[PDB]
Amino acid sequence: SPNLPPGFDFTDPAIYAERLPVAEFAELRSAAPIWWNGQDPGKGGGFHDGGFWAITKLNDVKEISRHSDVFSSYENGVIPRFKNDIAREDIEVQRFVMLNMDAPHHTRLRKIISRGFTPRAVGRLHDELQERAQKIAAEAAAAGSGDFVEQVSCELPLQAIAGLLGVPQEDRGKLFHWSNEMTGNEDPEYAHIDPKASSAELIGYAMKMAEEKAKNPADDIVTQLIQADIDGEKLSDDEFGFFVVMLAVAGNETTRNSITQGMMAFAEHPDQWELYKKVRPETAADEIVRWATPVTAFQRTALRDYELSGVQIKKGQRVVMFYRSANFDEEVFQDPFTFNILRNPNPHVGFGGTGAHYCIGANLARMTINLIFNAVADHMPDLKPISAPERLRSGWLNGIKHWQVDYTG
Ligand code: HEM
Ligand SMILES: NC(=O)c1cc2cc(-c3ccncc3)ccc2n1CCN1CCNCC1
Ligand SMILES: [Cl-]
Ligand SMILES: [Cl-]
Ligand SMILES: [Cl-]
Repeated sequence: SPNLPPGFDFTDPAIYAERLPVAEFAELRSAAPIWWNGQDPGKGGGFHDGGFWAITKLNDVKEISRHSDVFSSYENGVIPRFKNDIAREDIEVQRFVMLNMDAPHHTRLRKIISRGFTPRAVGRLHDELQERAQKIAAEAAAAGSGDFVEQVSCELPLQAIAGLLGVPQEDRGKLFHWSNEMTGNEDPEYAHIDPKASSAELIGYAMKMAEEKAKNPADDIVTQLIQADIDGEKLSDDEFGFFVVMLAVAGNETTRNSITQGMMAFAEHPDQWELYKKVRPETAADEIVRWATPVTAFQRTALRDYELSGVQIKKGQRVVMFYRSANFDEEVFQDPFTFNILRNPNPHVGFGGTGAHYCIGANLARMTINLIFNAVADHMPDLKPISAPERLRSGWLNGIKHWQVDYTG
């Protein structure tokens, strides 16, 4: 038995509203790397199966991720915590995004979606996102101080999605609003926000975009997705709507929280910040993602009995891959608790473990991170925090809602 308080639940949103449970994860890696996380009736975050297996070692996370034939994303979705009284149908509706599908449905969709994340398509966004990163930093600097999350972290990830999809500038304001309103629904600051209605408006806008491109096909990603190839595979209008919802959801808070927590790490380690401003190493992005681990945990469901590192996982049981624990696995990383922007190799699982569902936007995220921190170094090299950050109440997402900083220093 690990040295934990009785009834500790690693998906408890009340934990992450206050802290990352780093020491509790380290105790599991030390005394029980695969530990049954029991859950009382009605306190399962929408799941009523009694609990889950906490997966805390990077090797075990990687094994689950590559064995998608056994560990299903579709059965219960990949998000391990919602509001306790969520209806089952609201969990299953997530199966319309490819993140919560299994093969062969997932395989078909990913093949089509791959057209949109080719090195070409992502690389073609570099110039506009650099210009936007410089403009964001310059505006924050001119403001002198403010909420780093809103003034520096929030916009560039949304502009990457907008620039990727070819969204007209006049529409990006409401698009960003809908994308942000699907967020942090478990936090009291956003308790009055309806993520269902926001998704419907995203789907409506996306489907109209697909209808415009059906009559006006140009050379852009959206056309390539809604244009049938030789084998006739393509995104239907509604599937494109679900793809945009996925991007607006997947490519938003995660990159944002990487930027905020990366700057928090720089503030806590000024020697690393001084090093970054001089050298600007591209390895910084991956260490920032390891340190930030924006997705604390995703889950899978065992479709058959499976033995994982001497532990018998039974059919139907959930496994929760705690990336936050794996990214600080003492047996994998040299000095895991050291923030080292020059860390290489850096085999973190912040983008998930290698497998069918590995983050398709990983290189877009790295580019966004590298560009915004170059802009921060260019325009506010002496920025200093004003007060402590406010964390997001979530059982699986690692979010910073607000962080007051002084750009002038
Ligand atoms: C630092 C930023 C990001 C982090 C930490 C992150 C993390 C993740 C994780 C953990 C997964 C699941 C891996 C698995 O289940 O094995 C994933 C998948 C995915 N990500 Fe990201 N992500 C980030 C940025 C982005 C961006 C910028 C985009 C798109 C613009 C994106 C789009 C997706 C999609 C579509 C999937 C589903 C892939 C599939 O199911 O086949 N992500 N991401
Ligand atoms: N801020 C949220 O809550 C939320 C954030 C988020 C991020 C991803 C993701 C990130 C990176 N790579 C792949 C996926 C997936 C789901 C995410 N979500 C769930 C929100 N979603 C709202 C409506 N109800 C169901 C849950
Ligand atoms: Cl194996
Ligand atoms: Cl928001
Ligand atoms: Cl990996």
